[PDB]
Amino acid sequence: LLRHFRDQQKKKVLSIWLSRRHRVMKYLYRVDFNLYKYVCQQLRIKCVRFAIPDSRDRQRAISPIAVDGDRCKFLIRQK
RNA sequence: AGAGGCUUGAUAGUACUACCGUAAGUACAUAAUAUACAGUCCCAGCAGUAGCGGUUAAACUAUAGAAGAGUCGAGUAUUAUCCAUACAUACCAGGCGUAAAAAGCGUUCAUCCAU
Repeated sequence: LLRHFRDQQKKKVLSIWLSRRHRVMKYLYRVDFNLYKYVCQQLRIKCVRFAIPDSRDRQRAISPIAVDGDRCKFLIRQK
């Protein structure tokens, strides 16, 4: 997407993968907790636990875009 | 008529707790009618969504118009009020083709649903 900016059709495809990966973490967290922490350290992915339902407020809800905060420093938050 | 207020053009099934065809104010006296008739004639009026009134229609006024043809009755009737009678106030018990009603196409939060 950086080199090609007129390809608006693939913009919708990226969202599908981002949401799909989020659901994977939820399932793996309940079946194996020790393994969930080990995989995050190797890939340097922000580990997040799923123990309570997420609130409806956007100022404190989860954000699948900023999952890889360590690897990406320009897609964390804004005003 | 021991006694008054309504209707007198069509339309309305006119209430239901016992009895549920298992019986007479049954017959004589004791049988009749009002879509007969009178006044005005798009003028005066009545009425209920629909309407009538010009040449005379049971639709307007009038019952010494005949001991009024009817329903109530010591009351009757108009307006007003509510969850306004299945105009279903819609779980029981209405919809989303043409008729009033499905967001331009899609991934996500919460809730609900699933084997």
